Amino acid sequence: PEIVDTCSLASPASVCRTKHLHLRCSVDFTRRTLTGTAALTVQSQEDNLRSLVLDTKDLTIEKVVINGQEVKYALGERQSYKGSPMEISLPIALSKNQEIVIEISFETSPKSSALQWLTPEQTSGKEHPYLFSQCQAIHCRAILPCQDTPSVKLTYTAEVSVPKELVALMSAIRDGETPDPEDPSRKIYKFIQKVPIPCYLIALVVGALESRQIGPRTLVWSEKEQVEKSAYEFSETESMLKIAEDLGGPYVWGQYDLLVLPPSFPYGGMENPCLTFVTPTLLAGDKSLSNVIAHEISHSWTGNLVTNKTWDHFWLNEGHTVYLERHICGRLFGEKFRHFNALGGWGELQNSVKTFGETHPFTKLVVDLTDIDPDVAYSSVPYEKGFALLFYLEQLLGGPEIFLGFLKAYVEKFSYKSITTDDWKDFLYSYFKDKVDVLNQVDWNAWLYSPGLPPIKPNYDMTLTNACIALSQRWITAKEDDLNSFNATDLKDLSSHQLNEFLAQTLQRAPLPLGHIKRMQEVYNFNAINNSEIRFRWLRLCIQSKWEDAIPLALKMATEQGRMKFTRPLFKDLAAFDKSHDQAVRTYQEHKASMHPVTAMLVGKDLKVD
Ligand SMILES: N[C@@H](Cc1ccccc1)P(=O)(O)C[C@@H](Cc1ccccc1)C(=O)N[C@@H](Cc1ccccc1)C(=O)O
Ligand SMILES: [Yb+3]
Ligand SMILES: [Zn+2]
Repeated sequence: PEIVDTCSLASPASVCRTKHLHLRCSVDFTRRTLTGTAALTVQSQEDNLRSLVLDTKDLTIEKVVINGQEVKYALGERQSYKGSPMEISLPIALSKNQEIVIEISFETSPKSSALQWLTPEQTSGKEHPYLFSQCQAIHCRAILPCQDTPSVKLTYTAEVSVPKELVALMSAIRDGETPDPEDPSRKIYKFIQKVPIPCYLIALVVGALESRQIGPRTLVWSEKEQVEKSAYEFSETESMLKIAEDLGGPYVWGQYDLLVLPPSFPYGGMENPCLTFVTPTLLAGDKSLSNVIAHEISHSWTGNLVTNKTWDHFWLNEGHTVYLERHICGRLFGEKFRHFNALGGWGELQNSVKTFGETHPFTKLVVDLTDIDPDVAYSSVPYEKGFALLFYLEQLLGGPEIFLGFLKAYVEKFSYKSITTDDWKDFLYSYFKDKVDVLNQVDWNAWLYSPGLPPIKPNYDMTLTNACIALSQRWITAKEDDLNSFNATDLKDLSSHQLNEFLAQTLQRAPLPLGHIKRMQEVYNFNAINNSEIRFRWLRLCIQSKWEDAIPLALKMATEQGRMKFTRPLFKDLAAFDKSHDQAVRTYQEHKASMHPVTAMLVGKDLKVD
């Protein structure tokens, strides 16, 4: 089938394939640049190959060397968020399967969309600066020239020169450290990734990092001030990894370390191989937000081993990971708990479809991302519509034990490969060939290609959800004369997850009367809850219900951390409230330069500014 990666301007995998990258670079904090060489080992997939094209974005190319000599290259015109193509003229034509090494000298821009450079004042320690990357989806080309498409998988080695007071880490096994032979104020850290990965999984952090061991194959890394809290927060990681291995097969990556980033990290987690990145907004104090780690761990099979061939097929990465994530939680906390989370995920799917509109092309499972920035299209849809389809199939095909056997087999079949929705579907029909009649009842075209809510809602146990719905409806249907009957005892039999779901339910019906929201603070004292998910929902409820007192609390949360799940809707809610609109816009303008590049772009679009 003719599948191209419409988000890449590089030569496709049918023309040539990168096999290995050897990255030698130096991190320059005074200039905010990464400098050095990327040597790509490339295999021709064609006869008489004489040129190839690489993805770049805001990179300065000094030179390209093949067989010890400089070769001609040309940078094409920028194609907005896709960057500029780099055509390289090979010095000798290559036969099919012939491999050569191309060494490219380059330097990044300070405005690389892959990178956030943090001043010492943006860190916990306040002495040293800090750098972290975020390559997914198509930002690797903003760090190094590459075939920036998940259809191509490579191994890599790297040597990273950094100020000696600082530590470098990568999505790779640590392979030693030395003083820098060309500067005794610098150290070189070395890295090896022996399992082939798509380039979106290359990751780098440089900062004042310490580690603590928390399991036989896990260290947690953060600035010194966060280490003790992180070790406790994530102490269940080894248990979860064991359950994940039971579901998916051997963990093949060696180490499973965790890095807790500074507050501007845009995501809850990122599944960088060997080194999952996490937001410090997870540090609730009671391990209640551990589903993020379950999700990242699950990507070590679905995403990192079996990878989407192009971003149009992103739901294969996320839907299966959610499905695995919810099984880990179900093993740990019971099947009624898995149904609670699944039911919550349907509510999130309703929110996202309501927000985009029920005919919008982004609510489709398989999307067409030609001339669409993946960062713009990013939503809960591939997560929850993908999970729903899997949960529906589970129920159709005979239950969780049966469907988990399909999942283990799917992972074995496609490990180390990149696949499309049609590969998945073909294998699903192969695996369940004795149930094809059942499969043929599925409305494939609706599920995979039609926008809006799915054509069929799965069955959900409601047991843990009922108390949330009941309390939410009491508040929604309350009149002024009913407010007196609410009391802090209403909350006594609710877990933190149930409190979150109470606020989610109520938020879906927002605004509530201002008197209701004030009563809620009076009796539940939600302003005191530090848990970031609960606090985020409470603040949105307060702002959407037009409570002015909440304006400074909402602005503070929106700006003191940068997790987009929180910062984007808080800014949007503050902009839609007339009392805070000017302050929202002004606060964005003031903070923008020190925000993450991607977060700044999206919040900017959300507010209709710059
Ligand atoms: N590959 C990572 C996703 C990614 C990063 C960069 C470019 C493309 C794709 P990823 O590992 O699933 C991150 C996920 C991790 C996650 C998802 C669901 C449950 C738990 C964890 C997460 O961070 N999503 C947000 C909230 C959110 C969920 C779903 C849709 C939109 C927003 C958050 O939690 O801030
Ligand atoms: Yb009444
Ligand atoms: Zn994910």
